[PDB]
Amino acid sequence: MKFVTASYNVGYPAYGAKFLNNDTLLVAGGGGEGNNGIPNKLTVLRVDPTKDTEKEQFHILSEFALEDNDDSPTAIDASKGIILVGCNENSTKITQGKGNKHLRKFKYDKVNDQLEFLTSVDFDASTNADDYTKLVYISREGTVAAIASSKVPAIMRIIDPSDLTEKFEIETRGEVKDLHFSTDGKVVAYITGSSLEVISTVTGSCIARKTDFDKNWSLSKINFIADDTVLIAASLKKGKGIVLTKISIKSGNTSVLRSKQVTNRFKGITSMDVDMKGELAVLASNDNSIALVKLKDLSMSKIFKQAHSFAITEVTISPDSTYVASVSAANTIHIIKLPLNYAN
Ligand SMILES: [K+]
Ligand SMILES: [K+]
Repeated sequence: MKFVTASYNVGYPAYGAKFLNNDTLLVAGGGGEGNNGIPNKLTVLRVDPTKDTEKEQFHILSEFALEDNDDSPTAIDASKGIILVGCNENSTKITQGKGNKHLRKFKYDKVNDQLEFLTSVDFDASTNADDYTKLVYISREGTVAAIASSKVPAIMRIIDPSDLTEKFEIETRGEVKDLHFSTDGKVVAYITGSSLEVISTVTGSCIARKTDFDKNWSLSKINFIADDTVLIAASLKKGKGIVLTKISIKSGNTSVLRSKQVTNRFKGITSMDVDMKGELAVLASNDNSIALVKLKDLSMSKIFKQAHSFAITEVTISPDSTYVASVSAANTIHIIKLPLNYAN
């Protein structure tokens, strides 16, 4: 079975990507703070991998130049017009205590193809330039968001993405590997390497947790796939493989619905996304593959080998499930076009 694919070098190491609509892709990344002449940017592209030339396949609509001597962005998300970007200021500034407005709010003006900076905030008050914003997610309705820094033990901050105010701070036990919101925004679930923690975004209260996973599993990624159901991807510590598990969440309780080792071909994964329909998952592996997983069967149906040269940093599915995009620190964007209703 053949898939239409296309690739493009965006000109800088890419660390984040998100579809803004069915064919418009936001990419973020950069050369970092050094005097290397490699910019730090947000780029909005219209994608159509069926066109004849790379410039037609990847049509640049807008670019926003971040500071040349800013760090490169590390994480982004977008919902309901709000774009949130995690990006450190210059390291000297951070270390001196001048402030680090590391969570930034942008919008993209569709009518005009213009990106605009709106506001930014220093949430962490960090003076350690080695710490960065590892996770940024916004809920589907766009009224709550969560961020988490790279520092361990991690703090997860639940925030209002309209004005960048903090709702509350969650002091977690150790490293936060990933997090995701329920579609109604009322619940946030996060994972450490060995546990699932489920928290109310309304009260900050604990809803449920699970710590009794197989001792050979290192939890890696989490996404909601139905109202009260999460998909967790884990890697094997000893041996090689990826396990996917579906877990329902109740007040005070969780239940494992279904679990399957979907492959022994990958040691780890760098990124995962699930489509709006909850039918398709996409994985990026440590060895630079993109994999398609049909969730109804938990079956890995296709692997694209060497989709990027190294360091796939994010994979994202368009809202209509037509396109899978991935980006990498090797400066490339890879697009796969999927058949209608593929995940069935
Ligand atoms: K630079
Ligand atoms: K996630």
